[PDB]
Amino acid sequence: YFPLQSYGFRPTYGVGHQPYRVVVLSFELLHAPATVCGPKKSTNLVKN
Amino acid sequence: FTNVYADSFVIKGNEVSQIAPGQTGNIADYNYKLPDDFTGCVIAWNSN
Repeated sequence: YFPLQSYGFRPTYGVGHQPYRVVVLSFELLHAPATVCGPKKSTNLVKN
Repeated sequence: FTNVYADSFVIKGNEVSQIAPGQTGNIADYNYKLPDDFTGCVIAWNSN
């Protein structure tokens, strides 16, 4: 048998068979360096 | 599973796509609803 099965989505199927678009955002928070994220306003650095 | 409840019927080679969860049309509405979310294993074997 062919390993893939297509599924023909139709407007008349119920909610269990209707198509859904999904986005999964995968990220680690505890990795020490970071190059992205943080919608925060910075302040000065007191240094003591 | 507690009971298999295996089924038996013969179709012609136009209803193979009709014996499927959630589909509509004369065939499979008049006869076998085959309701969606059923756990199933439909085997189609050429009997010509």
